[PDB]
Amino acid sequence: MRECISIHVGQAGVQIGNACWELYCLEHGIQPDGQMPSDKTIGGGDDSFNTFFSETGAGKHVPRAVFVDLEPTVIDEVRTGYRQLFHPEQLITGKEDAANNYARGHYTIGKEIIDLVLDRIRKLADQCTGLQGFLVFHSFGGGTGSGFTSLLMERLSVDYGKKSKLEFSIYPAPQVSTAVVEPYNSILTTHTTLEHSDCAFMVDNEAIYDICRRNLRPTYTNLNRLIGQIVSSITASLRFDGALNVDLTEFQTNLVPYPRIHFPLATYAPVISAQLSVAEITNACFEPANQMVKCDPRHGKYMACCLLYRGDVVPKDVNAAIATIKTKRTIQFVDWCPTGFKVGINYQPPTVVPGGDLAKVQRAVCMLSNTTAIAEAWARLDHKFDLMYAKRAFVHWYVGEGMEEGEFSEAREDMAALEKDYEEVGVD
Amino acid sequence: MREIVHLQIGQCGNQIGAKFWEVISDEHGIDIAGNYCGNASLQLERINVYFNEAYSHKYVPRSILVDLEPGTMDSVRSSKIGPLFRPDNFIHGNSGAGNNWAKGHYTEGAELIENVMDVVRNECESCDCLQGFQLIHSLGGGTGSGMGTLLINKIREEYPDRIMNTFSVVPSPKVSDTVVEPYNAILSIHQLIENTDETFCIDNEALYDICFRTLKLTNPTYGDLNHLVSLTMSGVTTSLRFPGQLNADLRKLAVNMVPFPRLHFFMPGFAPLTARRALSVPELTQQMFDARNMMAACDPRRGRYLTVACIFRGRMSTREVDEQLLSVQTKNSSYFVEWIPNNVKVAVCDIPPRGLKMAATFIGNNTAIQELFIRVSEQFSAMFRRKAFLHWYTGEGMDEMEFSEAEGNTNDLVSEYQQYQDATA
Ligand SMILES: COc1ccc(C[C@@H]2NC(=O)/C=C/C[C@@H]([C@H](C)[C@H]3O[C@@H]3c3ccccc3)OC(=O)[C@H](CC(C)C)OC(=O)C(C)(C)CNC2=O)cc1Cl
Ligand SMILES: Nc1nc2c(ncn2[C@@H]2O[C@H](COP(=O)(O)OP(=O)(O)OP(=O)(O)O)[C@@H](O)[C@H]2O)c(=O)[nH]1
Ligand SMILES: Nc1nc2c(ncn2[C@@H]2O[C@H](COP(=O)(O)OP(=O)(O)O)[C@@H](O)[C@H]2O)c(=O)[nH]1
Repeated sequence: MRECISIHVGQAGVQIGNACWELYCLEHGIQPDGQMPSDKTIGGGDDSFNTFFSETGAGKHVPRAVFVDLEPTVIDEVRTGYRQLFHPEQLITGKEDAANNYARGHYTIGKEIIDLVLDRIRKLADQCTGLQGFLVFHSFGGGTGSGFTSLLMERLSVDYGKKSKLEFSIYPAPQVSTAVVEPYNSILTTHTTLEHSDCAFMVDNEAIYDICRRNLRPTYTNLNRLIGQIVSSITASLRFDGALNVDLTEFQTNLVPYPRIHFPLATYAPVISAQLSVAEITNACFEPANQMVKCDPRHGKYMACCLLYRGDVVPKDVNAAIATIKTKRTIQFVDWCPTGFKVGINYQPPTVVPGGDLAKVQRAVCMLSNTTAIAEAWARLDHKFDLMYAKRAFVHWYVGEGMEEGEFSEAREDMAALEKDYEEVGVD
Repeated sequence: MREIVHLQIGQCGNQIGAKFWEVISDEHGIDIAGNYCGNASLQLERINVYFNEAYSHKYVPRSILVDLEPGTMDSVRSSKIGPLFRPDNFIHGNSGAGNNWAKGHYTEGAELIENVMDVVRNECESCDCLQGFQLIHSLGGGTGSGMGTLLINKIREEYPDRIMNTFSVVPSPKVSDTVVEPYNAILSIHQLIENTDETFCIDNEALYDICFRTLKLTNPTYGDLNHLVSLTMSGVTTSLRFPGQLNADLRKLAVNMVPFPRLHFFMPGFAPLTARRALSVPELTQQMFDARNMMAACDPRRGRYLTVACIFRGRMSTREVDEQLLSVQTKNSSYFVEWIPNNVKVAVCDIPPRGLKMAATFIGNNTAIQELFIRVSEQFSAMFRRKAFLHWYTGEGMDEMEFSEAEGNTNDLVSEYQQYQDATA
């Protein structure tokens, strides 16, 4: 009765989406060719995976996925190494990359391809009768994943204004960065997609790299597998039995109070090399060094918490873990009915990749918590933006695609307003 | 006898109405088939206000259960009083509002208000004479408060010469986890000020306090709150359900208890409150006016009783009740206004509620109810100064000046309450 259309923009979006759909086929027991051993006896939908997976006339469980990128290498990689799983009609390729430029993907190169992607989006939405919205997979640093994401968000806000759109962004990291103007692209795509995004799970690769270094350099494959595990356990509640956060409106209402403050934080305890009590893994979800954003939540104030447990976790000791967490004076909630840890428990254990990077575990916990500690990350990004705009460095690569000079000052004013609003939330 | 059409909006209204109807049908001696089986002729007297007389001695209630989710209707039908209710009077929507007042006041309440107006007009055109409408709903929910205020506006437009009695349940943070409830409460309070003549301010905060201190139950389960509000509603409506000296048939209750068109917020209470025991007159009277016993989060020592209608149920001596209440009124003459003489009306009904030998129900327009409208308004101030969840309501066509208008009207009500409290004879 409900459908979701996943959208992947950029090389990072395409690779993350392929890993995530592989893990979704692994967790739900769907065969890689598209058939299902057990659940295909009915042959119909609404079997708790109809929010993501669509069934054709031949019984194939093709995912409702759109892979868009301006480079066809990763698209052909998905089409070769999967091919019968993803239809070639919904996989849109491009000719020329935007090449780490926001304005190239937003004004010239993405504008020649935005209409075909919109037509494919409408064609995939015609099969959906009760669709909720879209999951945008992109990355902040790239040229496609910022410019085409911003133009896509503008088009989906004009044309699909009654729907709510998520966001799955990749925050740039100095450990693995292929460009220098990632602050410029990130600030511009934050200012453009501020009013068009309702939940942005921005995760930086520095935290994933540090987790892979200290628990598991690790390459992009290990980072992709860990990020796919993180996103799969984030969206485990949407593809399973209903406890909480099973809808996009639930995500938008349990964590996002403001029209602009829609940046949650995820934290994951059970990262072990390929036992552990509930209290310590609940305590490890509050550790600042295990978060998916490199920031300190103890200097900020929480706004919400949606603890999602996976595996055979008894719900009796979860409340005792909650009490032992709340006895500590580290967490300082807001002072207008802050509620608490809205725990929902799914009894299906999470499945890991056979011989991959994460071992199979019985107790898994994720902490979808909003805070004001993301303002430190935005202050870092605006400090890098202000350092490269005092002397107008790298400016001409954007003005040559039709972008004006005042767009950078507008994005700086928008980021100053975002920092001021985060401070005003943080000040009673 | 006159005829009242009962209206319940929301799942809180549906649950409390089902428990209330069960308590009434136990008290009036009506079985699940709608046939009379009581032992007193007073139970069959004044039964046409609530129970419609169908064919073959079937006394079905004239209840209009309104909701936006069919699960509440299935829970009503699955209970014991489900076959007792009228199956043609069930109205249920497809999608609930879910703590959204704008969605239940502008879109979904508007899209179902034509059907509920058709049902109301079908019930009203068969009336020989209409007495009024009794409304039971919660001010915090999504379709409850919004559709209740829209139904109130439509009823006031259609029948301007009829009374509007509302059992408005004010939300509280101690039993409700939703944060946006001051918005719904303040908006419904602003609608009920301008378009309603009666309000029974039953507060869940005081219910939780009663269940915590008096009943010594830590958990505020909704069944115990349902039982307590149903007992208090039965004790309030024993004036309408049985003939006596104080009939108080809706309009008479409004003439006695309401001095001003804005200051019509009552404060019901129930003295012998016991969960699922010697009873006598002076203990019941000293439990009647206690701050802990009352079902609204108020302090009667800080306010003045404008009107009091204390009703006793059971087999008691009327002279001792009158002497005890006169002693209470004379001993606490600073707690009553001196510019309204003889403001305490006493009535005695011989039929007690089932499970209790004696009962003592008090209704009062005390000035201490402005503490509740200061508490809800100050929780509204901490939720409007930072615009939390304001994009939901303002995206449904609601202006942001509507919240300012509601806050200004509630502040004006608080100012007028304090001004009339400061005046003395
Ligand atoms: C300041 O930080 C916070 C601190 C605490 C919390 C607590 C946190 N959020 C709220 O109360 C927010 C309420 C606003 C309304 C909004 C205004 C409704 O119109 C939206 C709507 C919903 C459905 C259909 C159409 C429209 O959502 C709800 O009622 C949703 C209904 C949905 C899940 C069915 O239900 C809940 O919220 C739950 C799931 C039952 C519990 N939620 C909470 O404990 C949040 C924040 Cl951000
Ligand atoms: N975690 C993770 N990040 C990736 C991956 N691929 C690219 N990135 C991120 O992409 C950023 C640089 O952008 P690009 O190299 O241009 O890739 P892109 O974001 O897809 O943009 P386009 O190449 O134009 O499509 C880096 O900072 C990386 O963090 C990946 O496979 N995993
Ligand atoms: N006393 C009492 N209050 C209730 C009960 N159920 C819900 N409420 C209150 O009603 C409010 C929710 O309104 P609701 O009827 O659920 O609105 P709806 O979901 O839109 O139909 C909450 O703030 C609760 O405090 C109950 O059984 N007893």
